[PDB]
Amino acid sequence: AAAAAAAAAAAAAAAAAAAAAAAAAAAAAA
Amino acid sequence: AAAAAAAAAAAAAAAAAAAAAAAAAAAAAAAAAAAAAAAAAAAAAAAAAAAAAAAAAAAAAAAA
Amino acid sequence: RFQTCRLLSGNVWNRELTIIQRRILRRLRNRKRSIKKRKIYPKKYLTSYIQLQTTRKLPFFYGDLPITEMHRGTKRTSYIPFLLNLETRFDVIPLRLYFLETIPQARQLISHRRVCVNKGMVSITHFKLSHGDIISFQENNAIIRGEEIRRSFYKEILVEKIIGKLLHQPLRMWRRSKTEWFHLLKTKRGCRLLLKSRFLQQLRSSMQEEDLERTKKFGSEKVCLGSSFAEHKRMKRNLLKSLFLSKRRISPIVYNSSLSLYSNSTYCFASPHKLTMKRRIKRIELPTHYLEVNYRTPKAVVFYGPNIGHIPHDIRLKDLNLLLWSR
Amino acid sequence: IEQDNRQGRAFVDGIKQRMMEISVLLKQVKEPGARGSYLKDSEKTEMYRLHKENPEVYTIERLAKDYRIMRQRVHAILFLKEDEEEEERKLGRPLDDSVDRLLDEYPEFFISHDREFHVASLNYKPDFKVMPEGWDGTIKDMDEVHYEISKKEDDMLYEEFVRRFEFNKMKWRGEVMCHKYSRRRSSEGWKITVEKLGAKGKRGAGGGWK
Amino acid sequence: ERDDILLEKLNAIDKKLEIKLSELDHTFGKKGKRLEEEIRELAEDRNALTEKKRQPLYRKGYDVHVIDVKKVCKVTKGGRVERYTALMVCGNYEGIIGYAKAKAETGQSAMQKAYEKCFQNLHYVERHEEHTIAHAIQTSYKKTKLYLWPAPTTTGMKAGRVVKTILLLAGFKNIKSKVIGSRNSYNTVKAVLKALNAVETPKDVQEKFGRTVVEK
Repeated sequence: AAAAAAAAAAAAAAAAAAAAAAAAAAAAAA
Repeated sequence: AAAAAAAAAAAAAAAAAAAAAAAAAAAAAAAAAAAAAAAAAAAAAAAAAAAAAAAAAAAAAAAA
Repeated sequence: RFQTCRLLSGNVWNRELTIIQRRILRRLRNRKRSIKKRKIYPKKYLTSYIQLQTTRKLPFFYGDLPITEMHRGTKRTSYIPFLLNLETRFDVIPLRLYFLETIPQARQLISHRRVCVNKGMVSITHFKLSHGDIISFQENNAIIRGEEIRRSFYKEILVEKIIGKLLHQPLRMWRRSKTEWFHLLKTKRGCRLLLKSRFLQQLRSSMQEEDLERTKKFGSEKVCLGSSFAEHKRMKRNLLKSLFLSKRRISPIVYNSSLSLYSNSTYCFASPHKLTMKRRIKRIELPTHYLEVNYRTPKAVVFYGPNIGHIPHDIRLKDLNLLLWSR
Repeated sequence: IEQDNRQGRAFVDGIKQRMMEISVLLKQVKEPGARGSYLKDSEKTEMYRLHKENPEVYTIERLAKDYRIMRQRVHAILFLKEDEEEEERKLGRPLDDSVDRLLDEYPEFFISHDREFHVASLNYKPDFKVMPEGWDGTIKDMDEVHYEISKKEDDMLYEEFVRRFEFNKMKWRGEVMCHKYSRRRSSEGWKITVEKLGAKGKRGAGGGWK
Repeated sequence: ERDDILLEKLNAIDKKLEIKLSELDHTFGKKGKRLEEEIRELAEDRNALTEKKRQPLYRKGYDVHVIDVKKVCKVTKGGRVERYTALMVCGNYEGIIGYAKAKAETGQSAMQKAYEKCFQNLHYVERHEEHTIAHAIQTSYKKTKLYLWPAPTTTGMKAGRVVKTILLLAGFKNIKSKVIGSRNSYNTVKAVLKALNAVETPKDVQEKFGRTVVEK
């Protein structure tokens, strides 16, 4: 279970990273 | 949008509204009693409530 | 005059832009102001072009005096007669900075009417006054311009702004009639207080948010981060060490809460300014390097002189870094 | 159980949206050397009350450091609310306060100063002075020598505005126009050592006074 | 993405190295049956490898400073040849000032053909207090001479045009300067460069003992 939570932390954090990365990729248009 | 006469009459109403947009005086306080006092109190409270409710109604009808 | 805006390739604050003026400004502003200012790189003395544009913006701002001549009167370049005339020229600067149109509305006022200073009429129209000067209308001025400043502070800071920011994007010929209706509502001195107490609370919350936006612009989040440097590391410590303690050595809901609040920590302290905004309305920048008025009846004694970074420039910091070479 | 303590404090941080806003105000205060408020005029009539009742304890130091304003600003607050009350009496219970009633914080910037002289120095002329190898001394700080000159200016500022506002107050009841009577002569001047003076009065000699 | 495409181009060029090394190291024997592939894949290597040094033209190899321009019309006389020369100056208001000079066949084309080279050969100037220069200094090019005197914070830029549009977007605000001798353009450029690079700020003058105070 705790290994599921460790990979869950990896999951959510890489998710947030990629989301904000694309956010900046879009904000660079304007 | 609207039509030519629509905007033109709207400007007419705007002019006749800005002429009066000084501190207009239709708030009359002649209520001299406990009873007439409370009566005019309630009348004015409902008046202001309904004015500003028509206001937010216009707000919704425009947010449309 | 609007023709001057057309010349300046933009908007010199003509009042009551009629419909074809709306059209022509959209055309000129977008097409021309873009094409010239967007991507040209001309040898066409862009420095001197900018110079013309700014030295032409400023005179209408202060009515009609020639400001190249002000430059020339001294042997300096600039910024001194600027800080000076703005310390006061006494009708065009202060009367507008508080409540008027700097133009020959706020002029000729000192010519014929009175605004007695320290109860003393000073009818010269170019006075310089600082450090302890009481600015007061006459009473027969008051009995009208109290109402005028009220209808200003509301019809032109509440009504116009509120028909703005909303009701707006599809049709303006519609904000027209909405202004008619809200005029009928502002006719009412009870509606005044009810509006003081109305849902404008919501709009002020949203404004706080948008100021927070324009704040995060340049590192508000970075200083929030540095100021709460531990706390996020403390959350990470919670997570990782309670991991290497409870298991792999309530655990599931420890991971639930730790994940939620930690990811939310990182989100809120690293959201980088999704602006994408439609437009931007402008605030009225009241002077509190000068002292306020008894707004009831004008009694607005000054208390100090002005700075250079808090002035209503219709020009960005650039081109005024070419005029006023200041930090 | 340490773990749930942790989750409580992590929730504490998670609900700390406000820290963004205290940082907002403190960086704004950083910006011009000023303070991010309006005083909202409740504080201004409040401080007029405070000082009017207590012109014994509430100095223009206590008051103006309470509300973090400019001293002479505070002074004019006093004067204006005072005569506004005097004319409240006059014009009866009708009191305007209309535009003052505005306490929504969108339509206003009103940046007010708490410190003074933080935008830029009096100058920055590039000039230097070299100290030898064995300087055996300690350098001074630039932010530190700043605000000493600001304090000089600040004291001179208080003095001068006090004097000017004072004479304007004493001027609230005087004569600047085409009428006087003009029979005193204000005996004066020594032009080497003139720290003494006198006057004359009307057709009587007077003297030695003032 | 930058490193992605860089190493990607490297994958292209590495398959190039592989196959062309193989073919080269086969020198021995019949000729055509390897030279066909030789020409094909080498042409491919050209198309790909030159795109690296292509990149600097528009997106990167292009910062967000601002640029300004000069231009004249040189000549050759084979018939009545005419061409165009042009100069550019990049600056970022913090002081990184650089420039470049290149030629082309028509104005906007020359402006362009420098618009992507001004961003190389950069020299970094040290603007003392964000508004002005560290001291007074004379500095001369071949036959254009230059004099730099600071000013206290409120005068403003007192300079010409070719020198103003450099001290402006270097980040200075209160310099007074006198250029004398030749009233040429491309010598005032590179004169300003040979000058501003000559100023030795107190950080420099701590080339020996002594902390040089500022007079407070």
